Amino acid sequence: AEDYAKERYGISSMIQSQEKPDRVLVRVRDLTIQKADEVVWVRARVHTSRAKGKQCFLVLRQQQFNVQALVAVGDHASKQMVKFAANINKESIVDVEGVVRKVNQKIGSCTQQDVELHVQKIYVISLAEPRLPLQLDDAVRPTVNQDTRLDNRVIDLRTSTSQAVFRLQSGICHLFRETLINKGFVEIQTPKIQSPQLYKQMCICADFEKVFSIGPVFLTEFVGLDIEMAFNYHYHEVMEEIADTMVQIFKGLQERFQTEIQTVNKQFPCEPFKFLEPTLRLEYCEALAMLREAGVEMGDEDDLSTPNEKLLGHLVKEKYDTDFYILDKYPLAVRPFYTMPDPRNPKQSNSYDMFMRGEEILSGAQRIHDPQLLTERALHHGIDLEKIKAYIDSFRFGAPPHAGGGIGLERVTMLFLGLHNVRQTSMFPRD
Amino acid sequence: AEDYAKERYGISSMIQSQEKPDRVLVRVRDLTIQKADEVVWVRARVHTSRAKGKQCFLVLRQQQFNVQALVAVGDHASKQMVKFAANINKESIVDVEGVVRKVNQKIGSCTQQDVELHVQKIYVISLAEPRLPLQLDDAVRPTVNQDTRLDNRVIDLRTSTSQAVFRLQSGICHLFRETLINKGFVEIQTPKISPQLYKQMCICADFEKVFSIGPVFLTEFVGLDIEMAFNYHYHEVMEEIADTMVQIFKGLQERFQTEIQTVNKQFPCEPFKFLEPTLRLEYCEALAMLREAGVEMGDEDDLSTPNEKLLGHLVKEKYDTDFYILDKYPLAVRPFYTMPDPRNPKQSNSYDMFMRGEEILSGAQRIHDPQLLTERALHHGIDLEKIKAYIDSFRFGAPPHAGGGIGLERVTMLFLGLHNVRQTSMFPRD
Repeated sequence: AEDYAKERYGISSMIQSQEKPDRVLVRVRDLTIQKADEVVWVRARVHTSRAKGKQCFLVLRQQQFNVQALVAVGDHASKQMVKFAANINKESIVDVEGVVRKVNQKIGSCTQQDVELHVQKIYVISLAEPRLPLQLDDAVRPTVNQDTRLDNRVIDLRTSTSQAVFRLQSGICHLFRETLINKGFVEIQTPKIQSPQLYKQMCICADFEKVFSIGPVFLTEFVGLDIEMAFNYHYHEVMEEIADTMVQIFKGLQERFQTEIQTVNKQFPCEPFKFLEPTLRLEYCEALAMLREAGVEMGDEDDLSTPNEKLLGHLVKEKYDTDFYILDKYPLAVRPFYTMPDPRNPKQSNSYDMFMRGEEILSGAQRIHDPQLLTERALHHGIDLEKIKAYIDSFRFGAPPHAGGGIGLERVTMLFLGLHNVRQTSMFPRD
Repeated sequence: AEDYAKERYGISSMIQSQEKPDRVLVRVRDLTIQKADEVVWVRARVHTSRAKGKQCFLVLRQQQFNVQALVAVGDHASKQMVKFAANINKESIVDVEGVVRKVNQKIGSCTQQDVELHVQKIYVISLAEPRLPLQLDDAVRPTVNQDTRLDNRVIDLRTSTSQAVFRLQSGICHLFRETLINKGFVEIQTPKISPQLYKQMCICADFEKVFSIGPVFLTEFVGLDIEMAFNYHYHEVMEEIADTMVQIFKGLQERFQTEIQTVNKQFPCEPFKFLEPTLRLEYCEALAMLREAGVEMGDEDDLSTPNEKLLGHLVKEKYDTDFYILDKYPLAVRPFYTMPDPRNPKQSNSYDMFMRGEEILSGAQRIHDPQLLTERALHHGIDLEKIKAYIDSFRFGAPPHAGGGIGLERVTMLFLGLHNVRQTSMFPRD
């Protein structure tokens, strides 16, 4: 009845844009010592809460960042307000007005360690229902299984790890596009109703020259970042561009996303990703030699098995101190019909895979731009020419020599951070 | 022994990466007066050619740009070489070596008008078959039907108009992402087995500012989508969306002028107009405007297409803009997730945006409250059972949020004043 702090708290009216307050909401991550003794408004989630005596301690979380808030009986809060605060369901969103105060000793369990928020006002703007299916702290500790997490995506995506993973994942897309655009590339929009490659090659035959696409690829669905490029005389022109683009991504991530890399590292310990400048390139023959030295028995025209890729990747990592490299000149026999044969060594092909942490992320080649040869290769592979006639015909009115290849975003995210399986890098996994 | 030019021209071996020549191939766009009297190597398409006497003129095309080249009996080329050049099938790709020469009359049929290429060497690196299904000059004149042009896509995409259209379209995507990212957005990848559900999940998962680009749906177009938590009023988002479009329009007009002109030539279009900041009109104001024009409309009626088109014309005449916002549509014509106006309950916190009198975006503040969402869903006669998981995502705290999306082809088409969306779709299927 009496309570003096009544106007300073509670659950507020649903936000329906009835007003535009004159008010600045500061980000948790900007609660530093620079703001000491300033009054601020903060919107955050109630991560957790504890109360004793005349005090309520809260952890206020904004994504990756979190801060301590204290509600204490005095000039601002009544004991009624303290109690209200202590009872706010976890994951509720609150608007808090408080003074930023320096603390004598660092608040070790928060990202904002040098200050705390002394609450003068606190309103629940969105009340969470009491039954949390998942606890955020559980979800991030190095227990919560694949199942509940995948069942409760909205909750799991809130964790500092999840935020880090997908913010970085968006960083990969951004970096890929920007690098490609600055190299003169044009983004294209492939339909899905005839796999991304057919269209990219069409665009090359249509004078596009440098193209990329980013989109669903398919009963599994994933996200492919695809490159196709006309070149002057040698496919190494394209191979090198692709490798350099990967390198710009790794550079950019380590320069701009260090905070998220360190966040994921806290849950899933991983050595920083290593790469050379320029990229290491090895020929198939050298790989065969290395594997044989390790006592692996392999034919000169065999494909690399997964276990052998992993070993070679370990060998390369030991020998060259790199997690990223290109393997070039695969046997023509293991590659797809549209693959250009090697002109010096006719057993081999103008084709390449690239690997991260000993796992294949890209499989490209110089394509065959000549109708006759393409047809000849297709015949050798037993392909019915009738069902690929439209594809072959697209090269008959002049086509430039070209090459390309693509990556899977989730895959590249998983390997860069050294995660357990792609599911850990798919926002909406199935299943 | 008659042909002195034998080594200078011919059909070259198939490019199979058998060599890395020390050779720089210069872009046709770079052939200018600045390069006069330089020897250069150029790779290009034989767009057209003509021959008489001791001379062969070719138009060498490298995408949007083209240059005139001259093979002529002299120190380098023989009669034989001239004859060979004269017989290269159109659309073949050639590697040409030649000197850049200042010409005194503008070569007004080319983009490179100040210079021509005096050929010293010419090789076909890719020989085109003889009978083209489609002539490129026909497909760009204010002639070729939509029909042969969809059958022979690879050829059609080659026209200076297709090049300009799709280069600019890629530029739209770029500017859309870039602006949003600078405003702090995160790109998300939504599955296709619509993005709205998923965008709202991310907002409920504390991502705050998400966008997605990808296929939308029995037709498929490309969607550029935004969703954004805000502080107190959905105008915070509406403004961010409108401003993103402003950044797109500006960047196109700054950086894609030659491609805008290329399309203008084939399909005349007044330059696209917009205000800074974006014009916003409320529903009531639009009704008043339409009534003055003699249209009869109920207060809670949805804007018909003919009525949008008229309204667009009216705002163009009065405010001099091709882009505007209409705010506060009636609640009854909007989707169940649309938040009602807290002040006028017949209206809603919803908006459409228009380019040249046609709708490109339809957004609202969404309902981030489980109870109200459910009510509203009931009102719309939706089975709560089949949207259960959607509602359930708002049960654990959600911020107030708004969003809206555009169609890429549609926005390209309306910016350029084009006739239909097929013109702006790279791979159409009827």
